Amino acid sequence: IANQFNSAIGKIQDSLSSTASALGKLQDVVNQNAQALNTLVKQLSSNFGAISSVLNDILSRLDKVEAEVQIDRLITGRLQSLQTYVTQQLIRAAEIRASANLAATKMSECVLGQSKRVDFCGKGYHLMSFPQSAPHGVVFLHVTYVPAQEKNFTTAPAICHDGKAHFPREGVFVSNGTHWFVTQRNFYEPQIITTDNTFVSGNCDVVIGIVNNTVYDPLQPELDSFKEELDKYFKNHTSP
Amino acid sequence: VSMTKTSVDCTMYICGDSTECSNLLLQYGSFCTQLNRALTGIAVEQDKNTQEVFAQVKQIYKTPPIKDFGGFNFSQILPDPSKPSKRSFIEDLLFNKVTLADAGFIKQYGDCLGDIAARDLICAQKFNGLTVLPPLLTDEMIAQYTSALLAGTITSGWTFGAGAALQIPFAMQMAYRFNGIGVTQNVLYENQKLIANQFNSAIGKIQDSLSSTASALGKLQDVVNQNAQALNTLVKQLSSNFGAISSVLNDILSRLDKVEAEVQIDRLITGRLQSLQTYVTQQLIRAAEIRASANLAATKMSECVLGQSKRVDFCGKGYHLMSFPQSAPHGVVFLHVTYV
Amino acid sequence: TDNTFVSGNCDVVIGIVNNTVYDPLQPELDSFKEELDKYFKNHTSP
Amino acid sequence: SQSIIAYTMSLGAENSVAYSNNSIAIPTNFTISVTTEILP
Ligand SMILES: *[C@@H]1O[C@H](CO)[C@@H](O[C@@H]2O[C@H](CO)[C@@H](O[C@H]3O[C@H](CO)[C@@H](O)[C@H](O)[C@@H]3O)[C@H](O)[C@H]2NC(C)=O)[C@H](O)[C@H]1NC(C)=O
Ligand SMILES: *[C@@H]1O[C@H](CO)[C@@H](O[C@@H]2O[C@H](CO)[C@@H](O[C@H]3O[C@H](CO)[C@@H](O)[C@H](O)[C@@H]3O)[C@H](O)[C@H]2NC(C)=O)[C@H](O)[C@H]1NC(C)=O
Ligand SMILES: *[C@@H]1O[C@H](CO)[C@@H](O[C@@H]2O[C@H](CO)[C@@H](O[C@H]3O[C@H](CO)[C@@H](O)[C@H](O)[C@@H]3O)[C@H](O)[C@H]2NC(C)=O)[C@H](O)[C@H]1NC(C)=O
Ligand SMILES: *[C@@H]1O[C@H](CO)[C@@H](O)[C@H](O)[C@H]1NC(C)=O
Ligand SMILES: *[C@@H]1O[C@H](CO)[C@@H](O)[C@H](O)[C@H]1NC(C)=O
Ligand SMILES: *[C@@H]1O[C@H](CO)[C@@H](O)[C@H](O)[C@H]1NC(C)=O
Ligand SMILES: *[C@@H]1O[C@H](CO)[C@@H](O)[C@H](O)[C@H]1NC(C)=O
Repeated sequence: IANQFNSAIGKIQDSLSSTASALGKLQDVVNQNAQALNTLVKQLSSNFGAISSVLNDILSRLDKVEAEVQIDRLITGRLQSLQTYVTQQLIRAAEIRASANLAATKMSECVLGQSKRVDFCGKGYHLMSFPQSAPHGVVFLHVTYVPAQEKNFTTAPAICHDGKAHFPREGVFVSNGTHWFVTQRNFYEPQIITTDNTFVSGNCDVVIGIVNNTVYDPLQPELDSFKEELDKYFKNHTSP
Repeated sequence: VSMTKTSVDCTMYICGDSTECSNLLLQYGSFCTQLNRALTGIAVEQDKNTQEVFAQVKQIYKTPPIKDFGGFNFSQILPDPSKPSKRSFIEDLLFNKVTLADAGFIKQYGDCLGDIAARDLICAQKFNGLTVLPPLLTDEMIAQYTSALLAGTITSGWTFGAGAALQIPFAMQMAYRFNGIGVTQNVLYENQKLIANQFNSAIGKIQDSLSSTASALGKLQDVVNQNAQALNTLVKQLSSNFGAISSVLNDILSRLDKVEAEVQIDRLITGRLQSLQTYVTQQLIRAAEIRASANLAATKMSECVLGQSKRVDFCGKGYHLMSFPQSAPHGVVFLHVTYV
Repeated sequence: TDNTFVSGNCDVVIGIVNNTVYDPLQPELDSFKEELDKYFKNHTSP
Repeated sequence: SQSIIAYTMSLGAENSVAYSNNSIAIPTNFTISVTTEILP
């Protein structure tokens, strides 16, 4: 598990060293804000119907009666250019807010915790996450258990042993094809079906798909070896 | 999950069939572009929203030919190969309730001129440079992704989200679910025929409800209504004079020389361009409401469909067992199953 | 004793009540006492 | 020998799950996967 984590962090360094487009979400924010400031500068070139775009070339040429007609065109178009910019920036600030409130929620739930929410911290079962800073952003390294090498087993919902139906406490019943085991429902580690692995409920008629097996009792040979202790003390006491 | 992608040619909306107007609109510069960038940003995001919600599996799972799910009858929510699109019975109900406008799928004069020129708002829109673009994923591709999510759910439980799809018998999956809500797995198996009959009866009420009440998809039809009302308001605004001698750009040029016409035409450019900035602002604001809804739908796909949720009332009222996604026009419908 | 766990004496819990907790090992050894005692009874006879 | 092609997009690899009323698949081993997520 340590060698897999160390190897998986190695692929983060190699990926970030190798592919150019990895931070596309953050560079696209810097690109949008720079494109908006550049569009707002280029809009100073627009005439809006005035004799020039340049505010001083009007005042170089026209008196206070004619200039006010040209200057009010430039005020009208420039002021419309700022209202367009500030509206688009107020709308973009809500996209960044929504992303920052998600990043604060992933900081709380993936970094400060462990999350039972499916696919909230990458594909797999969440173990933990490590935050990393980036320009105008955060990067989470989400660590996940992913189940890898599955085998097919025959399975049953319950076991019949004593006219009684047995169910796993924690786990599932599986058969290798000849024997029956309990195992945990996330990793194949088979165990003998005991009275400690299982609980009883009801007779064997009500469960659809139930099968016959023998449930070991951990107390039974612990008293049967106490019967062979009892019976040998009786055998020896026949002799005097 | 999405809304109609629109591309508006502001050069054709404002200066419809005039070079004289077009040469005046260049004095406003980037205004014609910045609107195309804004609407392209919205349109590109509709494909993103649809992929964030539906493309949550990179394998297209399919259902076995034998349907032994322990008595649970999914035949109303699984595909129907008899149809020209592989949608389920409940999905074909959902597609009948919402009446789309201009899905982008080709126009060819015989469907707009003559008879179909007169009783048509979509024609009046398209003739003024307003165009509706098709989604990247067709209603067949959304139904294949939805079929993969649903076939993964019934055959494999949560495990197809966290790794490779591991098979599990359906009543064995439902036992794990019951344990997830703190009800012991023997309560399922001792009641399995009742629980199956209750699920089959509860899915029967989904078909009956969607067949009976008109207003069920009101959230999705109200998105189609808002976008159509906006495209119609944007067309009606070509009728506004803004103080010019006429609303019609050609009736000015039919009557006035280049000195007098520029005074009238700049009024129409000023009001028309203000009409597009109002539309594109309102569409940028609506696209954020749809984004917020698509990010919720992607979160319910991940947490309700690909999992089982301990979050209270996140997947209907009751203790969550599982959910089945169903496609709808510009949306997703979840059938949340709950122990009450 | 399999359905329950013990903690502390009966003075500290507000609202606690009296009942009898069955021990699944007790009759499994009491039937082993009647096995023991009948082996003793039979061995009185020789 | 390069050219621009146009095609119907694949949604994913097609896969029948090996479902049966009495069969389960259980993982005998696991991968610990570390994955980057980037947010503005
Ligand atoms: C299914 O799993 C079973 C449990 O692991 C397995 O049975 C086990 O098989 C080994 C031999 O391969 C037995 O080992 C004993 O074999 C002989 C018995 O006389 C001795 O000489 C050895 O020293 C050793 O004690 C296990 O005892 C046996 N377990 C049980 C409970 O019978 C099955 O073979 C597996 N079946 C398949 C199809 O894989
Ligand atoms: C799961 O539910 C399905 C829908 O409730 C059900 O399918 C339905 O089955 C009945 C009986 O086979 C069909 O009844 C019709 O059968 C033919 C149709 O040509 C006619 O001769 C009959 O008079 C009658 O109209 C339903 O039409 C059919 N419904 C659908 C939508 O397919 C399944 O049988 C259920 N699954 C199980 C395992 O019970
Ligand atoms: C838990 O609630 C179940 C219903 O949600 C219930 O199942 C219902 O049982 C009644 C009888 O108690 C059935 O009533 C019908 O029974 C026969 C026909 O099958 C007729 O003689 C009756 O007049 C009546 O039509 C219900 O049909 C049945 N419903 C379902 C969905 O199975 C369980 O019995 C309840 N369990 C407990 C422990 O209370
Ligand atoms: C499982 O399916 C087989 C048919 O493939 C059937 O004969 C058998 O009775 C089923 N068992 C259960 C418990 O459903
Ligand atoms: C049997 O009992 C005698 C006492 O009478 C004791 O010395 C001896 O060790 C015992 N042997 C066994 C096998 O119990
Ligand atoms: C419960 O309330 C009753 C009065 O209704 C009171 O007499 C009794 O002592 C209370 N018991 C506990 C354990 O609080
Ligand atoms: C008592 O012991 C004798 C051996 O001396 C045996 O034959 C008989 O079956 C025993 N009876 C009982 C009730 O244990």
